[PDB]
Amino acid sequence: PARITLTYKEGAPITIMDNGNIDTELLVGTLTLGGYKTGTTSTSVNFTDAAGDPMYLTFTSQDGNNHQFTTKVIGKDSRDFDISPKVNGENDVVLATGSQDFFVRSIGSKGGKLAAGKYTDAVTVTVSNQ
Amino acid sequence: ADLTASTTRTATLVEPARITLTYKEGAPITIMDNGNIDTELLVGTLTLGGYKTGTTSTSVNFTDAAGDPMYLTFTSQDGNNHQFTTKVIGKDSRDFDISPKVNGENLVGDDVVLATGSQDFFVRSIGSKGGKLAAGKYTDAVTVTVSNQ
Amino acid sequence: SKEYGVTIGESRIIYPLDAAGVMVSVKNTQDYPVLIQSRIYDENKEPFVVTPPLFRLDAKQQNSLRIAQAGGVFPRDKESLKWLCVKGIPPKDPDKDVGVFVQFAINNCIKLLVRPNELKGTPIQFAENLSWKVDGGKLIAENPSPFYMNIGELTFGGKSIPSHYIPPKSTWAFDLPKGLAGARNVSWRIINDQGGLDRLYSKNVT
Repeated sequence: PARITLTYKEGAPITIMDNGNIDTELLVGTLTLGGYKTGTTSTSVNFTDAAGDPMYLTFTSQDGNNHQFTTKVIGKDSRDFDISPKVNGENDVVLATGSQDFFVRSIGSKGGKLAAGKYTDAVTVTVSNQ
Repeated sequence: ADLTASTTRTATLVEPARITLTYKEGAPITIMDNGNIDTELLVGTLTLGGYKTGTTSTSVNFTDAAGDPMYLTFTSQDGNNHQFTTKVIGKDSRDFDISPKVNGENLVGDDVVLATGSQDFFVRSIGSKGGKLAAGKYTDAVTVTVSNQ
Repeated sequence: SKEYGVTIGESRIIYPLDAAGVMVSVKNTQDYPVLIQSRIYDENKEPFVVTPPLFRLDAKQQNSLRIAQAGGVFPRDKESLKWLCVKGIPPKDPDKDVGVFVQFAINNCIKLLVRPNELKGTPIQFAENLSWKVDGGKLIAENPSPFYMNIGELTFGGKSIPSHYIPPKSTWAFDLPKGLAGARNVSWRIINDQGGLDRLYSKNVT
């Protein structure tokens, strides 16, 4: 019987700019989703977190001062066309056979100057029509 | 129907150490009637930037080859080794005099936190202890070392 | 105006003791080429190799330095502190006046913190454990942890004090500006391993 797996490969450390924000389109990490049924499409995949911001996964500082930044989740099909799974309910392509990489790409600070350090997000994926 | 998994991941954000320096030349220096140069002339204005707030005046050290503690030494280019000295001073937020280290020592004021964003320092003439400065081109090659907190 | 700038990609290096090496990026932010001269100094201001020790970095370009530990012996119950200094060397270049010509060069220096794997946790886990006394006209921080406590903000009686590190299992004495008589609250924040300012802690002096 089918079992969904979600693993992750951290990307490079992210540099905070002089103005306290981060650049866009940095590879923050790679999510690898596996175990879904043949034929599963991207609208059947929904990555969610606590912040629950539609379209974005939010990372939050561990220092109790609540700096955050947002990211988007985009993969690639074998034409190199973008695959946009739902993130907190909002984005349609067939996933690759067996498993699919999804790149977590930086957007920016949610507001204010970011303090260097570690930032976390606990992510859930729900895969429907299985 | 639905299947799920979850994971909690971490991103690492770093603050680099950026340092900049802008130097704005002062006016040319006139030799006076008795052959001395005037003291407290604005030789030039240094603006140090890029550093993180909390960076201190003792963490900044301007050095040169002459290595005279507290002074930068300018030397003629004509083979005669005419020299004069200058000091490097600025103002803190209360308008008190401060200085970075120059050749390893502070001429004036306590250790202070540098102004946020950037800090201006003034290179000001003192004099020559030799006397008798010739007209000419005088140089120094100055390293600014910032020891980041 | 003459302009100079050197950027190092981190503000400190956490060097795991006995690791083969770490990479750090350096960036020439200026419009002319420089020579990048990189040197390590001990904690006193004067085993680790930086490769390359000297190389040309063109305008606006970035390259990587490798910092490698080749042998050497370090204590295992505390961090050790060295300094990596990255200098940007720019290119070189009236019968009555004194014309003045000055060239600068920035030497950007960052802490190289040698950290035994034997230590558990990280500095932000222990930042609260600093304690404070006033003695011989100075404010004294005692750091019982095995980490350098790299203070980035310090306030005593509401007045800023220029920060400095507190060495592991030891102390540091800070000078007091005037008018601090009977002051009680010390608030501080350390700088974390990634260079960010950590959360604020407060206690009264003994």
